[PDB]
Amino acid sequence: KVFERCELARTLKRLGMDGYRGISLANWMCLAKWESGYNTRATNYNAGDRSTDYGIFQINSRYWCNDGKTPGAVNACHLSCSALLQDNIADAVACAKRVVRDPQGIRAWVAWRNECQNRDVRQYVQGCGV
Repeated sequence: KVFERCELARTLKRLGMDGYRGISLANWMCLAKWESGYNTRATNYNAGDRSTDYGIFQINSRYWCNDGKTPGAVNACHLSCSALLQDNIADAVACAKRVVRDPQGIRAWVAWRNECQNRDVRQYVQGCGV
């Protein structure tokens, strides 16, 4: 499913993302916008290391979820990658929280660094009443 913008902002707030380890909800919204356009079924394959990015935050198959076909798969979220392609995003949020408990924090996503870092992310939550 493709979430509406305020619909996703409220769901991420309900699920405890706002201010998780100091990361505001607007940053999480900018990350999902540039990673998937708020789409839970987005999947991007990466020819180099033969890993795939899954779901609304585009979480990678080498380090975080297991799809069974990626070399060097670490599966730090202890999640099948299929769980990141569901319309319910509770498992995608738990895994995104595990990613930012490692030292890099949200800098783990290159799209955050190249597109959200030093951009005004308040635009992403305006009018959602969150």
